[PDB]
Amino acid sequence: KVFERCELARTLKRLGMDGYRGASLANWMCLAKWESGYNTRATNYNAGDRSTDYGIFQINSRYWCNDGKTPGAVNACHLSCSALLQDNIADAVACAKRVVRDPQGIRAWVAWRNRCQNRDVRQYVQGCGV
Repeated sequence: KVFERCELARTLKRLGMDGYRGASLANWMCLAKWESGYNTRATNYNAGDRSTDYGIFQINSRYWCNDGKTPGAVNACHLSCSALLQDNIADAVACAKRVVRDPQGIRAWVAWRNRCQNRDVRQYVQGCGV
């Protein structure tokens, strides 16, 4: 499913993301934007290390979810990576909450550092009513 901006904003707020671990809703919006363009079925195979990024938040199969084909992987979120491709983003959100809880916080996603950190992220939530 390809989410419309404000639709995603409101949906994330309902799931308890605004301020989750100190990270504002606008930051979560910036991240989803650059990772998949609000696409729940987005996948990126990483040839260099045989891992795959799944879903709206592009969660990696080496540490967070299990797809069965990634060498020496962990399943920290305790979910099949298939769960991260559903139109309903409740599982992905739950796995995203687990990812930020780690030592780097939201900095865990390199895309965040490149396109969101130290920038004006207001534009991602303006007029959405959140």
